[PDB]
Amino acid sequence: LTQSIYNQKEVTQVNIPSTAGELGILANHVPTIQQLKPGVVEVIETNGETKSYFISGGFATVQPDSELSVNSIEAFQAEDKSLTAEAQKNAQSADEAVAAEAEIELEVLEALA
Amino acid sequence: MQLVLAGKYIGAGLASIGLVGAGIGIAIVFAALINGVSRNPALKGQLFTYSILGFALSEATGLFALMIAFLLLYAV
Amino acid sequence: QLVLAGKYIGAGLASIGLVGAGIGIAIVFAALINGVSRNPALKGQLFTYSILGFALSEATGLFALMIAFLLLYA
Amino acid sequence: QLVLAGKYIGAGLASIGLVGAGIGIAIVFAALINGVSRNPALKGQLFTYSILGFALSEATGLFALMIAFLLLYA
Amino acid sequence: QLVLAGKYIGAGLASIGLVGAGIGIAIVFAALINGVSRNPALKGQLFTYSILGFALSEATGLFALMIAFLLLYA
Amino acid sequence: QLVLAGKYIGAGLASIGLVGAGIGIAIVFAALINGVSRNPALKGQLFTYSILGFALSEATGLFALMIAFLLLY
Amino acid sequence: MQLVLAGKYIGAGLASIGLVGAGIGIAIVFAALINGVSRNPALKGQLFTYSILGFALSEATGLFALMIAFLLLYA
Amino acid sequence: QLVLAGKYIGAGLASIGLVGAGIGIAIVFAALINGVSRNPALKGQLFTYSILGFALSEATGLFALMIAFLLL
Amino acid sequence: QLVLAGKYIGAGLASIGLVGAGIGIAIVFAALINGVSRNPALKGQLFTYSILGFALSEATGLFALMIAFLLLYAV
Amino acid sequence: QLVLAGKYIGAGLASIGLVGAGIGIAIVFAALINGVSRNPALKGQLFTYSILGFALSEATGLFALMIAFLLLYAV
Amino acid sequence: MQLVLAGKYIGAGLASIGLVGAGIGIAIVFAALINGVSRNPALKGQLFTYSILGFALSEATGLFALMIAFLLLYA
Amino acid sequence: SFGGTGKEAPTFEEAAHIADEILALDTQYDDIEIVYNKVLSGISFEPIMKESYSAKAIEDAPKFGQYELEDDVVKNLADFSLANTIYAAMAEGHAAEI
Repeated sequence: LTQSIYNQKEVTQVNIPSTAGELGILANHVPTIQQLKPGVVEVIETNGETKSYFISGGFATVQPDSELSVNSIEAFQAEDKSLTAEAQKNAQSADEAVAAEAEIELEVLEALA
Repeated sequence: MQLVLAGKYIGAGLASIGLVGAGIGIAIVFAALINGVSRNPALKGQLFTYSILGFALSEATGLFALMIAFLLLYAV
Repeated sequence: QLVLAGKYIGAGLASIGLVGAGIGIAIVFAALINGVSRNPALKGQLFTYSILGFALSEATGLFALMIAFLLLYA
Repeated sequence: QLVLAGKYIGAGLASIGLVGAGIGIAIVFAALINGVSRNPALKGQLFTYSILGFALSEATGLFALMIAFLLLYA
Repeated sequence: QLVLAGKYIGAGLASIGLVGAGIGIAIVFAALINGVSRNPALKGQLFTYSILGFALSEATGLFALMIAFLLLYA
Repeated sequence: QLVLAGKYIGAGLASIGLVGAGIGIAIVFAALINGVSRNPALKGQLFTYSILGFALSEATGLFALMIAFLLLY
Repeated sequence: MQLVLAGKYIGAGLASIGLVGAGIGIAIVFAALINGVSRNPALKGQLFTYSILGFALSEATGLFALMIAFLLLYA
Repeated sequence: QLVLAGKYIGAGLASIGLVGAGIGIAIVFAALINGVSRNPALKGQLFTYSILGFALSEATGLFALMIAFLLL
Repeated sequence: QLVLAGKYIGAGLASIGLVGAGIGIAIVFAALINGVSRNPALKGQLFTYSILGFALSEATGLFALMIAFLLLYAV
Repeated sequence: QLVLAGKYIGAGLASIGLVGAGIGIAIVFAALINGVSRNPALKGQLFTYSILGFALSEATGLFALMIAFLLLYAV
Repeated sequence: MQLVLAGKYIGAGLASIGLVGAGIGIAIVFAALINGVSRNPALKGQLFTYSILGFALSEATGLFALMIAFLLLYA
Repeated sequence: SFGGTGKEAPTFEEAAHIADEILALDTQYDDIEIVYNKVLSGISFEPIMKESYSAKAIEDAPKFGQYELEDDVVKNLADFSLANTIYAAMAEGHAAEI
């Protein structure tokens, strides 16, 4: 990604917001892979240390190695909007030129946290 | 009226076989409620008011079957 | 008695035809919950198809309940 | 007396042939929800097939309900 | 009279043999809806197999409706 | 009398076996339509394989239809 | 009075056929629970409150078919 | 009379055992297409297993038909 | 004689309710095998849930066995 | 005579228990094709587990054929 | 007494229908076994023990319908 | 063929502006191979030919059954990997240039 955060050393606990619904991959999980949707992502170290990230797309390749892989475009902490309110209204109102650009930019703001 | 009472009791037990549709039914509703929330959890408060809707509609069907069964015992 | 036996046995066998409406409404609401959970933006349109799917499934059971009411009171 | 009994026994027994029309219409509209929730652009097309799906499904159940009426009259 | 009592009870039990047509025709437009949903450009082919498939399941429903009419007027 | 009445009741019970054939013939296209949709380049084989699918299910439905007719005539 | 009591014991056996819907019912609820926790273990404490509400309403239908058989036995 | 009538009622009751062959044999054909559609290279193998799944499920239907014709 | 026959016929009709337990227990364990497969990290939790769910589906078949045992041994 | 009639009726009612075998055999083979199509490298293994489930379901299918054979010729 | 003995054999054939739940039940266990052993072909020793545990309690519901069937023939 | 690629360090937005154009012309090839330059210790460049699997090839795999995609789109797996091979080729070949 534009940033690189996680090594592949130790098994950890992570949740994923998939297109088949928000799931959870722990330990020797089945190589279940499908595209993720722009939403919140919860990551927790051992003993319950609270962390968080964000995802704007990509898959989550899993192999019987007890280690999860995740790729996206955005990967920052949650701590890191009047212009978006106009960009949201400007997306709601689109003419005959392909609207598709309008709807997609609002599905990433559905998290809003 | 010996055959009358005997008919009131066999048909009443046959009127309880219609409770299978409600027994399987309510399960299928809550099956999708679990298998739907387990996917997208943010739709919890939404699908829960819709799992409580299909339940009362399927439970009322078994109520119709239980109505006939309770009518043959105490009425006509 | 033999006249009254057919009114009671058959009317109890009439609610056995209510299994389809009991499972039916569920399958509609099941795919409804299973479908809206996958695409929440289509919920309003799927509801007009779920209410329609439940009413027609209930109607087949109301036909069985109607025969049960007749034998006793007709 | 014995004939009139059998008319009403099979009257409620013919209403059991409505289970298939109960679960049936559901499966049509359940697949409609399970099919539309995946592809929204195919609503008006599959909606004409969902009507054709439930109509042929309930018409069968009406044939079983038809016998129940034929047993009551003649 | 004992003979006629068996013509009208068995006719009510012969209509339940059509339940499979109520669920079977549902599976047509359940697979058809689920078939068009997987690929919209296959509506011309799969719909011909749906009309063919539903006609095969409905053909067995007439057989249960045939014996029931052979037990009423034949 | 009772022989004639039982020969009519058993015929009405033999037609219940058409539900299995009514569902047996059904489930066949549930994979045909859903199999061609996933891969249209196999319609030539999936159709031939689905011909014997309902044929064997029709045979089980033509056996109960045979018994009921043996009790009618 | 020998036939009235005989029909009392026949319908009570037919009233226990309604327990099939509760047997398959409770299974379907816990089937979604096991298949729901396996996909999303984070919703364990949430679906567990729906798995209780699920089978309790499905078993209640079987308690009605069980209620009739006892009314045909001792009443 | 009572013997002959019980033979005719019991014969129609023994034909209900063919319902299990209906749903049964159909699943073997349904899983077949569902299994070949996902992998067309496994046609020659699973076709020899679909016949096995039908003949053993059809032989049970002959036993249900045998009892029906032992009463007739 | 007429009562004793109604006790025996209905006793076999009361064993029809065991079908709901046969298909029921299967679906629970089928969800267990399918659930443990998709995530073998919760076998200690899915076993605690499968047994807790199985003990409720066998109860319905137990009631159908109870009435079947009650009929032939009740007055 | 009235016993012989009940022996004939009960024989046809005992063959209804073969439905669980007819549907049952298929559901096992439904996973046999499913298991091979999802992973063709498990044909020699899962085929032994597909006949295993077939035989256990067919073993209980003999009982519905055994009881029906006891009513027409054994007694 | 012929009516009692007839109803004894009638209920004996109606009690064998309860084996259907075990016939389909044992199948669904292998329907998920071969499925799960093929979906995640890495754990056979774990899921195989739950497949025997499931079919045993599923066949036990059929043995109860077999128990009643024997009590309605020689008791 | 577009010019104006290497004015600075290439970004991801310019990869989708050329990768989708490969899919915009025609589908055609199922044997797409990318040619870039490997770099080790910055001593010299390396002439090789890397390969990018295609949808038909991706699905036709002898040992693919270990994955359990929920019957979703397998076509986007190639376009996501192809547009990321280019970004992996416009970075190691951008180091053999320096």
